[PDB]
Amino acid sequence: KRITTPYMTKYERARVLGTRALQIAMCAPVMVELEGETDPLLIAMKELKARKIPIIIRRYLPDGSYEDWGVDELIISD
Amino acid sequence: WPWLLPDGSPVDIFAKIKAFHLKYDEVRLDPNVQKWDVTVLELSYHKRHLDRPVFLRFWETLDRYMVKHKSHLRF
Amino acid sequence: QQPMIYICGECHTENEIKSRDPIRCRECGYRIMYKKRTKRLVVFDAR
Amino acid sequence: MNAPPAFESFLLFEGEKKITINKDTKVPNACLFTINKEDHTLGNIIKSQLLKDPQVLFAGYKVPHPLEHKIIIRVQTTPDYSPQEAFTNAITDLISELSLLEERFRVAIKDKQEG
Amino acid sequence: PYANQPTVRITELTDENVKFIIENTDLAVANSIRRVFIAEVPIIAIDWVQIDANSSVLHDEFIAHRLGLIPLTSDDIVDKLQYSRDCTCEEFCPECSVEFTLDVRCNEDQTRHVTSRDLISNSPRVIPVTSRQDDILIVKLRKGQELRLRAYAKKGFGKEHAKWNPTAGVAFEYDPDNALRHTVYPKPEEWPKSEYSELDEDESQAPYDPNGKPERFYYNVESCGSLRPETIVLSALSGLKKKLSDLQTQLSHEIQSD
Amino acid sequence: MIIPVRCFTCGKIVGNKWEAYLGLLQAEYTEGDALDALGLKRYCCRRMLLAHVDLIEKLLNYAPLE
Ligand SMILES: [Zn+2]
Ligand SMILES: [Zn+2]
Ligand SMILES: [Zn+2]
Repeated sequence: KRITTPYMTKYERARVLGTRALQIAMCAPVMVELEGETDPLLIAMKELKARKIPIIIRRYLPDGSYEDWGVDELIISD
Repeated sequence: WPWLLPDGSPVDIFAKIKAFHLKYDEVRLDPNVQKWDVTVLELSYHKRHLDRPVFLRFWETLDRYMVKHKSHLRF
Repeated sequence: QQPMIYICGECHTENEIKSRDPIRCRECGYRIMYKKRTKRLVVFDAR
Repeated sequence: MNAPPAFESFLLFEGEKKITINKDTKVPNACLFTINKEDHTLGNIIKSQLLKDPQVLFAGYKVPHPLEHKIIIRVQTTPDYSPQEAFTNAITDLISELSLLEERFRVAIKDKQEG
Repeated sequence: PYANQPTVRITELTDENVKFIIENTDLAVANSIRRVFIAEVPIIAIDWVQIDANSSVLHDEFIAHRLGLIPLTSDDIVDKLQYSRDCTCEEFCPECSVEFTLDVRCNEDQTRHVTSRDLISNSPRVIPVTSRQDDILIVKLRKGQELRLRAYAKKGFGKEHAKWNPTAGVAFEYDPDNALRHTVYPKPEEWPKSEYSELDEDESQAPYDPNGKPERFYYNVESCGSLRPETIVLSALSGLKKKLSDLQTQLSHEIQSD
Repeated sequence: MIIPVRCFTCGKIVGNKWEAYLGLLQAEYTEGDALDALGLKRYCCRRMLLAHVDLIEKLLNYAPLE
């Protein structure tokens, strides 16, 4: 029973690619077949597009509550 | 497949014939298809309404090909 | 093994000035002196 | 401090191919010839000679970046004649044109002096 | 499809310039031949200067630069010398260079003009243009100033440095009358007639010719004195012919190199 | 400072013409006839001798640091 917007804000997408790229650079397992690119940013992007990034966004509301949204649950903009 | 060149090259199909390839808009195009003579169709992950014009473009291109080059074939 | 030759100012005459020596010309006592051109290799492209 | 030495417009480095051919993907019978260490002196003559070929559908060239020592000539000919031979021939006979010019100029010169 | 049949007709030939007309050739070929006259025509020019001693009012690099720009008589040695970078010898040798020496000191009361007559040369065929009129002033020296330097002249071409450019001015021109309208005049009658205009003084520009290519390319190649002005043109043609022979070689190899 | 060796625009040698030009001007030649005498036809070359200022003659007034 979540009320925030079901779309991924440009900031959420940015910080997700930033953090997930850094995790890939630290060789956390990648969720999707590398065709052979090696720039962690390109892999993180490929994950996102395949909706396999293992991150949930904890969106704080002004009152103090929060709603966890799987990256696979909400809609990507670009 | 016939027309497959004995060396394993499929070009006798794709270079003489108007090919199609269905992919998501976002997915980086397949390197074989991009080298091959094949028409890319871009589909949205969430905007179902944009599907109809894409398939219309398919029937449009197919009809162009059938009428110009294979109109003698029977429909 | 050079005594460190300098060129006077108003005189233009080579004087040997060692370290711990006051810069004074051997003649006329002018205090301005210039070092003589280097002996190192000088090569230019002429470009 | 960052001035490139003037030789870089014509001297070949380690690994540089004088010419590199790549097939063009968007259409049949079309290649991209990439000359390294060359400029418009070679690009305009080859482009123009390619256009005299009645079997050449498209012929032209660009310098991808003027400070990059690389040029791209693009050729596309009828399906019954590969771009490779289009290039080859247009140079095969362009060399002849320049030799023919050399021979004709040499005789015109010897004919002008005391003649 | 095959090669067109070019022609030539020299109208004026002096020891300073050549005026010639080329027919039956492409617009690109005529301009590329011009470009070769400027950039890709080898000549001998000073490219290495060891300044032993310089006390003149001109600085060491100033002197070097000026020496670099002096035209040398490059008519037979340039086609025989090997490019210095291509030459196998360490330092310099006769196979890749012409040594020059200039040791000068002013002792006389009057100022000494250090012209190119002071540039002694190790070869009799390569010298500053002084064969047969004043000389290029390199420096002016006072009493007690000197300039002693060694120099080597290398085979180079105008694409690397302007010093190796054999031409003073190349006057390339085609279609004197505006028959192809390649240039559109706001007021055609304000424009003086070209030197080659086959046009009476009544009409301004030739009537428009819809179907017509550029031919009859008029040239005026003026030499700087390094190369005879007709030898500049021959040197262009041999150099371009080599460029195409070598490019076809590299191309043919790249075709087989699959 | 000193007459340039070559015309900056085209490349014609003009370094051997400053003394000649001075001699022509020592005669009553107008600088335009002087330039025609020296064979400078293009305005780019004429600009070299018309605009040149010979400062090396001033720099030579100083005694050298021999
Ligand atoms: Zn003194
Ligand atoms: Zn050598
Ligand atoms: Zn000029």
